[PDB]
Amino acid sequence: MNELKHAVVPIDLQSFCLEGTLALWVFKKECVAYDAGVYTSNKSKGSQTLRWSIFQNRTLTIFDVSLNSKKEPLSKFNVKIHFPSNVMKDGVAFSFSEHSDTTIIYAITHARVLYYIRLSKTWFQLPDARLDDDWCLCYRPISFLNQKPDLMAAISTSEICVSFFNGGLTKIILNPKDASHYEQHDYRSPNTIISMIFLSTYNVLVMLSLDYKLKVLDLSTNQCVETIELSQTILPLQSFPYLTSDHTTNSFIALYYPDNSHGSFSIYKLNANAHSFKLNVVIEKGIIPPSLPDDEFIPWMLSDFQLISSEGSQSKFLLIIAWKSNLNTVIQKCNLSLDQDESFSCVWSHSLDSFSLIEKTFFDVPTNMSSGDISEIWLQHIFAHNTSIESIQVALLSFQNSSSQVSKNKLDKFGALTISELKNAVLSSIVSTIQIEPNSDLTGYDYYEYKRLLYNEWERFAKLVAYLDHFGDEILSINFDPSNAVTYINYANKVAFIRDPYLIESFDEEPLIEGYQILDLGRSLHSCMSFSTLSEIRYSLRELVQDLPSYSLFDTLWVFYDKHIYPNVDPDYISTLIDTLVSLENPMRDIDSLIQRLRNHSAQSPSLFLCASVARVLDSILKKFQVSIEGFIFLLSLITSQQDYELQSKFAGCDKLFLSLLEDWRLVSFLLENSANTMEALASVNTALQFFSALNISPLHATVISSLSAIFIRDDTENDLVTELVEKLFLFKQYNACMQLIGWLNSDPIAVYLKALIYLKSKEAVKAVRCFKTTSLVLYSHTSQFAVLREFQEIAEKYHHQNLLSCYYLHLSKKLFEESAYIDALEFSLLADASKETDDEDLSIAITHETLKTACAAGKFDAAHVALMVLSTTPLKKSCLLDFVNQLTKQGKINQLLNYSMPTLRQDVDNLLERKAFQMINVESQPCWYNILFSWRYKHQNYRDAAAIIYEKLSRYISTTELIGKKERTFIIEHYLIVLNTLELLPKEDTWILVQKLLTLDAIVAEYHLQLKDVAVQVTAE
Amino acid sequence: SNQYQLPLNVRPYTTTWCSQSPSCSNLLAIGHDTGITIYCASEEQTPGSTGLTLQELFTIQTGLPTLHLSFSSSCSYSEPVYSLFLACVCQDNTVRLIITKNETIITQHVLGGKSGHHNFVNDIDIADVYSADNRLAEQVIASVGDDCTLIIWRLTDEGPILAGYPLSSPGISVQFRPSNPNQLIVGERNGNIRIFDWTLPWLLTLNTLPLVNTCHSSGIASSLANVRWIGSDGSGILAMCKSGAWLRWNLFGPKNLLPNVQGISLFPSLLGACPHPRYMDYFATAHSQHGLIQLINTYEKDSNSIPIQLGMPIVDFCWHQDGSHLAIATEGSVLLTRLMGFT
Repeated sequence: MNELKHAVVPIDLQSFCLEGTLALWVFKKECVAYDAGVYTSNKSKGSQTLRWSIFQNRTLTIFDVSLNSKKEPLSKFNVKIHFPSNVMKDGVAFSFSEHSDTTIIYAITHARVLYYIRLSKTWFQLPDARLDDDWCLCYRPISFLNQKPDLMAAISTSEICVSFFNGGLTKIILNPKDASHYEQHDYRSPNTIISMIFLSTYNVLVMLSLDYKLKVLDLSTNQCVETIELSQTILPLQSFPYLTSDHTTNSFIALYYPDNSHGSFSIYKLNANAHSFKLNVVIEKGIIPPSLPDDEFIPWMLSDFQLISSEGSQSKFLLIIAWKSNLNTVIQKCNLSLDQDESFSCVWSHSLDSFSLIEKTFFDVPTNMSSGDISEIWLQHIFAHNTSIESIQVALLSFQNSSSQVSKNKLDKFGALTISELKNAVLSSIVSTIQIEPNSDLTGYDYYEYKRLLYNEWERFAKLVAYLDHFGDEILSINFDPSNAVTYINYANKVAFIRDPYLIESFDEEPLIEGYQILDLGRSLHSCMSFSTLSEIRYSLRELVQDLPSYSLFDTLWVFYDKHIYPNVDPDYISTLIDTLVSLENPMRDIDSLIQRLRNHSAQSPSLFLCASVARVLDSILKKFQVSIEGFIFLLSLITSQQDYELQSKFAGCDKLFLSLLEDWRLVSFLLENSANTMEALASVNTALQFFSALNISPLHATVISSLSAIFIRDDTENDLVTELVEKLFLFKQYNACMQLIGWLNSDPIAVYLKALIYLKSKEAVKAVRCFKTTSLVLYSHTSQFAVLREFQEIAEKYHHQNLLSCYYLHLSKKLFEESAYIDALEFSLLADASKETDDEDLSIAITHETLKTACAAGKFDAAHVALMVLSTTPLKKSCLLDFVNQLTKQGKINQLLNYSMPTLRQDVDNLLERKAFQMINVESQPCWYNILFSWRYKHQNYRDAAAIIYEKLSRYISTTELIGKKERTFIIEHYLIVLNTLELLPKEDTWILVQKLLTLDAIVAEYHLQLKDVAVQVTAE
Repeated sequence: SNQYQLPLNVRPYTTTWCSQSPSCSNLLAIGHDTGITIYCASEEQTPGSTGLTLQELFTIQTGLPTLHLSFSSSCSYSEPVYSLFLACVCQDNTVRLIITKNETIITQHVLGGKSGHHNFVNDIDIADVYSADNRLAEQVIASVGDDCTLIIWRLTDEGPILAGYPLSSPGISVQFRPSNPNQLIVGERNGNIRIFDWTLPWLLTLNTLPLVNTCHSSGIASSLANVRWIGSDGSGILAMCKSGAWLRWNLFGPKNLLPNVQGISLFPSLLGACPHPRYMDYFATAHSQHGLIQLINTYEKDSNSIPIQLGMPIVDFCWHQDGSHLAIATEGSVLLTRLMGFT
């Protein structure tokens, strides 16, 4: 038989890709009964969207998992609809139909009521809490008290029928402020129907009754249009809870009867030929055989089946069937390819759901610091699993109880929500439970007890975890979607997907024709190694990413086997394989080819896309890490002993393809680490996504194909996908993880400048600067680099050319400004000013200016003053010196900065300091008095005129402000004296005040004397 | 405060007192772009405000930048002649031990290339180890880097012994345990904190990441800035995050289940904490970018004490052994400031 495989979706990663979660209204016991999903139901329609509903004890829930291409089929939120009572203890209660751009849902609570809810698609897309309508109307159409329902079946937005245990079928019509109703009205009732089904040509239903009659119904008449008699006596003896007895493709429909213990089942795909007089019925096919793995009294149970045919042409039909026994499940699909044959041509696919405990052994050794400590490793195990969710939460706040109850602690469970902190809470709870007993030697402690304590602690925890998913992981239904044409699947609280085996999987199962045995036997050889072994190997290869290209490439070959002798590796095993190797016909020419044989425009992509693809490709990448590591381990376990005979060149040799393979490993494991509008897709939280969005038959398969293919491709892309990745992604977020990620990524110009910008974003200037230094740019004006070349390119174009170097350094100067760190800018701006080999006017000018800024941001050493002077002497870019020197006196040292205004040329200083003067009277400051005295000094350098004028202006201002008299008067005294002295210093020449001289000064002397008299009066009053 | 200028073309990277050796505790080294400069601190008459002034003694030229700097116990004085031993990190990504008589480098050992760190070196420290007979048996230098490696470099009587150890993440600080050179502490960028016996798995690993009190979320990226021992027997461990979050654990009695105390600095601490040499409960931390320094008391005696605010960025700082003075290197100078309360 053919195999199938599953793709599990963690509800927490859903909650990741779903920002908000709104709820609308209308110990171990409580933990077990905490979650389940009494039933499961997923609908979708012809037009556009998709969502799943999840059931719960006293609760109802629903969220958006659609793979579409719209304006916003991506921004999503999870909806919790709380109910007075549970969604019935049975399979019933569920209907979903739309109308026009809205979702209409019908339900039934536990005892006796119906529910009608209408939710807007927009409401799903929006982050918004609010709704400004009557989203629902509860109603009671028929008396359910009298007749309890057993089957609900939708027909239209307005209307929906119901089936009762008694066997009658009512119909219901609701309308705003309105409801009108119709009928054809262990405990049993020989006209009850087991399971109703609906398909429309316009309005026709199909039924199977307790009488075991096939009743076909016309909605207009509300009477049974047709009846067929199916005669089996041992058939109704078998009664199933829930289960769908019938389903459907398009116009045609199928159903089947197990025939009890035989587990035969069937396919009776009826073709309904609707004639004008009356709709006609023609069933055309007998029975379909089963598979036989379910046995040992293990109860196979038909959970749900869905029939879908190829609308392309009647060549094949496919039926998807889901079985379950207990928590365990089996899934299979039967494909029938017929045209004329009354024969039965059916391919079958098989599936296995099982539990492999990776727990018990990995626990023992945490000795190496490749992945050190203890706890962190286990947490990383729980994250490596990545498929079980609230079970964890339960276990955590069950252990933190210390024999505490639930009813209050339960709310404390609901409360946490936020994931990042969860992990911290995990560890905090763990350390507070395990007492560390001292060694009693001398104030020392016994870590060897902390050893067992911790190991078996997290072991017991994760065992209760597996028990909350040996109680939770459960399947119930399957629902196909036309718009997507995909094999959907419903597990309890864990959505999933069905997929065909990939080559790596088929060859990881360990199940012109040669070479394959080497691969399988080899897989066994890899599986032979220990855990600490693979720890050493991963750390070593992690060391083989950047540093490795530095050594001589092909001598390290034997060295890796010299690293392989440390594990068990019995010489018996060795030689046993060696014997195989020598018997090989011609290994390389076959291997390289057959493995070489193993080897993208997007609309706005949703989120289930990215996360489901994340989990599945994580699976594919881990199994890949397996297969390649295998390949290598072998490659040097062979070419170890008999070195001269290896170099005889009788073998083709393999070093080159070896290198290629290591590139491959670097990428893949880079990804293995990485899992730990489209722009809004990037706007979602989970990691590794950005990649899938970067690389967008079912859509999923092809768009993952695009990714994995883009990984395989080596030299053709001429670029490392890692560098590409971090290049764009750095741009958005995750600035901190791309630290270890850039420390990991292979050294390249691209990689270099990124190392720079990132070590910059971390504000670890130094090393970023060393990165900046040890490289340059010839990559500029390529544009292939995204949204980062463009700056440097704009800058290069700003010089009308492409100057070799100085420009880069310039760009680096501005970038150094963006860091607010000004000193490194002093450095680079220098380098820019100097290395210019172009001799452009414009360029040299721009460079000298940025240098001016960087220097003025530093101030410091005196030269940055004659930089100013260069700029002042060159053209009329004096304004630079203005603001700049302003910033320098904003560092603020006049005794030095004025002496620096000394070597500056007195013309330029006259300009500059007059301007500064004007700015200082303008500023009205309190240390402006100082400013004024300093300008005065400067004037003493010059003609010594203006100073006095400015003194008068100042005086005017002090006065204008306020009048307290008192001290103010004496200040003014002092000012009079000042002016008097400046005048005595300037006897002959004459000065002029806009906005006179000696006379107005006799006047101010008069003011003086006045104030004197005033004072004396004050002293004779006292 | 008294301020002492560094030479005009000297850009400082690191500042450390020679507290490790009592014979030389008034020696201050500044690692810069062309070497390591030595200053002497003396009690002038001054005013007994700052009764301590700095005298620049000399400058050791190396020709390349010095980023980290540690004196060893081997330092000595003679009449006059200073016999120095310095561990430091250079621009070529090498780790070096330089042994001098004053400004003249009489001897130099260099650990680099592939035999050295394979990425940027983030920290270094040094301790002298003596035999049972009590001659100088070994000088031991520990260093950590971005190559996910911790390196123990032992210089012994029969010559050098080199050893490398793998880390789960880049090493950002390392320091031998006070009064017990057999033990040391290593810090990983990711929050892991290793206690290690190099004479020998390594004994113990704490972690600050999952412990953040979260009463106030310390943020998404709270990269570990610093971990240092406190006490003169190395009775304690203090860790500080870039975010300003700090935590203290003691090592004696009974069984232990959480860190003993925890808090948060008013500001981010790019350079990390510098614990007081005399008062365990106290440490200093800088807002290096705006040039403020907060003083923190572990048992909350502190109530936000910010004795130091400059109008300029702080490059580095360290306590003088006396516990009342602080030396601070800024981008163009070194200040000695005396807090009157600690006298």
